[PDB]
Amino acid sequence: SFHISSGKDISLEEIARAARDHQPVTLHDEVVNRVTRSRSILESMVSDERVIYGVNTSMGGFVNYIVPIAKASELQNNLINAVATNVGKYFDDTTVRATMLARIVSLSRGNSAISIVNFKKLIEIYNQGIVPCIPEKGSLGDLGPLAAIALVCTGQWKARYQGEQMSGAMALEKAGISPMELSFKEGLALINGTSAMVGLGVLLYDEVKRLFDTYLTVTSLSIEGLHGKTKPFEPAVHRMKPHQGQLEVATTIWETLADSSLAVNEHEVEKLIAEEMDGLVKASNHQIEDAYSIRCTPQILGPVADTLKNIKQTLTNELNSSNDNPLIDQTTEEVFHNGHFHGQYVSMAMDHLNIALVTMMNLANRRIDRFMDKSNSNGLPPFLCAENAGLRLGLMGGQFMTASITAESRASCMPMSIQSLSTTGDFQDIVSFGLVAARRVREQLKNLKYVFSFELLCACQAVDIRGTAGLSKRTRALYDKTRTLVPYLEEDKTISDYIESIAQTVLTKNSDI
Amino acid sequence: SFHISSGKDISLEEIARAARDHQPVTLHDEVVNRVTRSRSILESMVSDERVIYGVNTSMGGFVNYIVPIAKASELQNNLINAVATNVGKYFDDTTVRATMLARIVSLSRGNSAISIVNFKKLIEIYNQGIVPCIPEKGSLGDLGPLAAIALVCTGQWKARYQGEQMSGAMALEKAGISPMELSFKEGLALINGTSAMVGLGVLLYDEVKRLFDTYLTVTSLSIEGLHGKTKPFEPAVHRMKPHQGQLEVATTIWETLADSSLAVNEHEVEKLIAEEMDGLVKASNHQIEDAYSIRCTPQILGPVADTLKNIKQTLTNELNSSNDNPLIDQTTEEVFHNGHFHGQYVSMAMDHLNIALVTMMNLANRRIDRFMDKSNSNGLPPFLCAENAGLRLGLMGGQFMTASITAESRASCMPMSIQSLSTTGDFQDIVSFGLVAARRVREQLKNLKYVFSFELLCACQAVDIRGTAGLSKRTRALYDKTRTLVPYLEEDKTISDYIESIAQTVLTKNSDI
Ligand SMILES: *N[C@@H](CC(=O)O)c1ccccc1
Ligand SMILES: *N[C@@H](CC(=O)O)c1ccccc1
Repeated sequence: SFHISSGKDISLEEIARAARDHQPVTLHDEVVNRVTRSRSILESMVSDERVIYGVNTSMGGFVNYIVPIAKASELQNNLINAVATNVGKYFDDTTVRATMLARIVSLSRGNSAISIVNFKKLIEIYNQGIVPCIPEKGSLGDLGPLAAIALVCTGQWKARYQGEQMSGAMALEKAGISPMELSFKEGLALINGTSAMVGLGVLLYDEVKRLFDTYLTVTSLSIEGLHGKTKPFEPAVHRMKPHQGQLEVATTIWETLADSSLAVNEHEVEKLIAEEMDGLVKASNHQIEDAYSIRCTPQILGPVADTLKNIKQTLTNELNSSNDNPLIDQTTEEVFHNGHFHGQYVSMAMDHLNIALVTMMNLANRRIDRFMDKSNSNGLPPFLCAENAGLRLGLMGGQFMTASITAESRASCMPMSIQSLSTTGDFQDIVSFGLVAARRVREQLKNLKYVFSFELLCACQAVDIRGTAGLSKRTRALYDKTRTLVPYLEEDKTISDYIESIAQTVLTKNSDI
Repeated sequence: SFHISSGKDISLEEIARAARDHQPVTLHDEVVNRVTRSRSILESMVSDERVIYGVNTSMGGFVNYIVPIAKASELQNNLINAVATNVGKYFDDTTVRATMLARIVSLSRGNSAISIVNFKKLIEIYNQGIVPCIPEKGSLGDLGPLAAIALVCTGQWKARYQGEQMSGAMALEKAGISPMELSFKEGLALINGTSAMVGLGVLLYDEVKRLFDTYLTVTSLSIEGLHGKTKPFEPAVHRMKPHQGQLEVATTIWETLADSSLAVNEHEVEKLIAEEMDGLVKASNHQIEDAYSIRCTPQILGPVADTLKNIKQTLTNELNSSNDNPLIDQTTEEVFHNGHFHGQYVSMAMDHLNIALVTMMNLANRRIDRFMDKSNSNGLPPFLCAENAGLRLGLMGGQFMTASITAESRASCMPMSIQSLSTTGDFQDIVSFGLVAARRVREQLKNLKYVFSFELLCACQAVDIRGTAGLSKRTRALYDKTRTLVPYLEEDKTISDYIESIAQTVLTKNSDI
């Protein structure tokens, strides 16, 4: 189970695992009491004739309209229907689950004044496995996406339950749940915050961080394949800049290659060159240092590791927040109108994640050109075609795939968090587009795994050609796992399925994404 | 003076001020001894027949060429000429100064093995006020820019000295300095790192952080102008999300507006609406909460403040680093080939700064539409034209300026740190473009001040129209300073010069940028 207790923050790793595995939510007692008290406070404010948005006023474009408390249910049902205007394909079950868990987390903090009955119902709908159909396109940053959920919670719209699409009412009946009856604030509290962009955003972070870690082992395997030198990865020289991500990356690679005899000892190369010295300017077959896609790996992936730490922190904070409006402070029993639904932090974080993904993409696209071009590959056969070159083209065509997906990805990396357009009579006049920002990352992550897959495919074929006796233990593990999906290739063969296989099996944890 | 002492890190604020003011560099004794020892170690390595890039090998495309120690001077002079291939307009004096101070900082750490004589000469050339002419376009991320400097240091190329452009040799003679004589490694050590993108990058950070701080007071003045409510800025509701930049932004605005009577007390508005309540659905002239460009200001500028903290840290770390190759560790007397010249951290930081600038731009462009459109301005006259509307157009045309520069800026925000193209026989196969990334930020910052200038111009005219008796102390200070440059406008007048004046005098610290 995914346990929510008061004041204990939820980690990205926990919510990603809960959403991938459909872990049930369980609540600590104090969470129940806080959610309940928040509603009691609101009710007492309504008796005190407080004026509160979405309780006795209308919303969005009609912010200035008074609406009687007696008409609450009807206003809340109108609200969740009116803003459910997303279109296009439906989110997968894992993203839907993550979204609803992020909403449950936000509401659990006791500042939203959702009733305890509807809060438990939201959890129960989640627990029993109902997955509202959430159309992916539209929304300003997540009314659309969350209103698709609120509608299913009330016995409307559509959902998947046990592998079948059916009406919201059919799914509730099958799951054994009565639909929610919404009173004042309640529609608003279920739909007014950042939970879709968070739910998608967290699942993307978790996937990316995992792929990054794996890619340091793909890198180490490349370096063995290219006979790159390991001395530039020594932690001692990286402690000469205070960048933390760089020093971590170099340390991991350095430790992974410590027992390789494929990776090259710079001191051995230095000796070869010193022995050629005779007081003349002349060319050598050896070179004291390698090309940047090898030697600059820590300086290039270090910023990626560091921007991942910052993204993790922003997502963690946005997940562990009261992203809803208005909000009730239980200590002072005060109500605040505020802007906590605004997704700018997540949207910005997504644009940074997009940039990080394309930076990794360029690196791996460039590794691939090192393997393909015999002038760059440090003694490997052209196109890694070891037998019958000319009669066969070898792996030359994989680069047609990667350079194209890299180019497409570079063109797709325009920041969404700056694209704000004003709507709703200019009430929503500056908006994040955080969920579009996250959907665009998701596309770029698919691209990244394709290009990674071909670097790894190259690296395996390259070490086969070098001889694998000298592989490090950790890189040999990766080489082995890949060799269970793709053979050494001594004849020309379509690699489309091989690449899909490595992407799916080596480079993926969350297969729904 | 700008004092360099061993192991004490230099702050961005100090190097920005040194570069703006042409503070002289002074050295702590230990820095002198460390720089000297680094050279002695290298010399002893050369005697030991070590093979070291740029000392007895050639560089870039000719990495694999052995070059005799006897030919060192000639190789280093060839190197600084061959890579000085920048074109276009010359960097201003402040950016040039910052660049050379960042280089001096990097070399001061004692890992570069530049001679103590050439190190002191670099400082002396800086101190006496010689400013090498550095063409801004070109370079992969800063051989071009730093080789323009290295050439002037050796009595070549061109420089500005005492307000005149002249040859490098003329400027040295006038300043009383003998040109540098370069021995092995020395050309390479002067040009091989990140100092131009750092020098520009730091000057941009400092300017931006200052403009941000000022813009929180421009915001507070806007909110007074628009009669926005201050309750959504209360720190208590912002502590309901753990985002630090957001809570800081709201706190600053909340404290700045504490003594305003122009900004609106939400409780007063709540009372007005409660008094209109009569059990019917109906429209009110009052609304319990405001549009996002007012109420979401902390949620929008908070990510900007937070990404500024991360940028500050990356720049601080890159400034306080040994960004040079190869490097000597003095403890173990070991030499490392490495990738520490790679600007990926700065280039990525610049792309984030670009995004932050456009996010602020959208916000202020949107504030401007609140002032211009009487449906949005909460009781201000259309286009802030209080007298003779129709006969006069008022300030309506300023928005033609800002929407255009905002649109242009949005189109210019494609990340440069992903644009890598391979060169140099694929030795430089993955590159940062960090200096282009910084130059593009610089352009966006000019744009930002134009749009800010018109928001502030609007805000002043708006509070004049409200009556300024109720201004907060801090916002009245800003209103006053602006009113020394631009009057209240009761007739139609070209604002081009007014806007330039506010940009230059209110919104600028570093006038060279
Ligand atoms: N997200 C709500 C606005 C607010 O909370 O200030 C909203 C906006 C538009 C329509 C319904 C609800
Ligand atoms: N920046 C140098 C390369 C290295 O240090 O590895 C370089 C690159 C090209 C030409 C000259 C020097």
